[PDB]
Amino acid sequence: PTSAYERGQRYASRLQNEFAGNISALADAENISRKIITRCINTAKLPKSVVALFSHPGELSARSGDALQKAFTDKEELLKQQASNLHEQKKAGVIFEADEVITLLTSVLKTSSA
Amino acid sequence: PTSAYERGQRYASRLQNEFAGNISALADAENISRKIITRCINTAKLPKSVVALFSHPGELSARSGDALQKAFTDKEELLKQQASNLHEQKKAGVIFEADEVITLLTSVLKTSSAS
DNA sequence: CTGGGACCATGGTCCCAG
DNA sequence: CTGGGACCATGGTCCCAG
Repeated sequence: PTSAYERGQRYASRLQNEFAGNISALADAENISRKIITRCINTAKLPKSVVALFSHPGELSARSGDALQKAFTDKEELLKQQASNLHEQKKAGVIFEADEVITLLTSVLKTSSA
Repeated sequence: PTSAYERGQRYASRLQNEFAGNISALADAENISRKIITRCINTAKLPKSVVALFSHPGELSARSGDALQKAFTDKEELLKQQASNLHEQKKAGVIFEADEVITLLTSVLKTSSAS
């Protein structure tokens, strides 16, 4: 298939041009729940580097991207920085995968694992 | 004695104006190794949010402050985050001393979180 | 000039063993 | 109780290589 990120970028544009920022419209157009369009679009709002943490962009779920996007709203810098962190780690041969990535990214905001 | 952090702010200024940014010049002036000036100054670069995690700024060594600074270079936000996270642990009465603080702060950069 | 690596003695702390 | 050995991070200093 095509990753959420991809789907997201596409939706986002049709949203902006073809439908003047009206979700419902785009949703009807694509014939799919509004939520989906939301999840994908928010996923595409994620910094390139974060997507880069995954072997294939398709490994970032519409659902996790969305969750991620929201969790880091007004914290893009933080996200970016913590991302390069994880990049440097796998640059050092460390190997995490999908589910582990999104969890690592998030740990930062949590007093818990932090 | 005065804290590395403090010393750092002093060295820092003297550097910018009084010596056109020549560590060597400053060093000779203060009659001390260059490295010391370096270390303290980098310590002073740390977010006041971090110095706060310590009972007294003197608890933060020139040495560790320096290491901390180099470690979080280009990652000041991340640092600040971890800082606040820690601020809460103690907000909740939790307590750790000097050494632990620096380890916890730095921990975010290591993989031991799961390995 | 500058940062980094190698070193150094110190204050200080643990803990083992008489 | 007491001394001593094993450690420790620190402030510092040298000196090499960009």
